[PDB]
Amino acid sequence: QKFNGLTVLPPLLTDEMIAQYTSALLAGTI
Amino acid sequence: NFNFNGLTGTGVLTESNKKFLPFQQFGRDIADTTDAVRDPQTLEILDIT
Ligand SMILES: *[C@@H]1O[C@H](CO)[C@@H](O[C@@H]2O[C@H](CO)[C@@H](O)[C@H](O)[C@H]2NC(C)=O)[C@H](O)[C@H]1NC(C)=O
Repeated sequence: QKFNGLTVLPPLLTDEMIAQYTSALLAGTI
Repeated sequence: NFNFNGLTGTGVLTESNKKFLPFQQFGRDIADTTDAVRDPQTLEILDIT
């Protein structure tokens, strides 16, 4: 969205779903 | 392809809530690029994107 060609591509794994992965990682070991 | 007193460049023009000083003409961001220009006839605050 920047002026001079510089674009930032959002990550494939969004902050919400990676939180789900974390909760999964906690859930198994707890 | 706006040209506000010699500034050739491309970008959308929309009214912005910014308020310049009476002498101030141009708006710049942290990256030192134009993002706010004042109309030289009907003095107003416009956003460049
Ligand atoms: C530059 O000239 C224009 C000529 O239009 C001025 O625009 C007028 O501004 C007054 C301000 O009250 C309005 O009442 C008029 O209706 C405007 N004109 C038209 C045709 O609508 C403008 O103010 C001038 N600016 C400077 C800095 O001199």
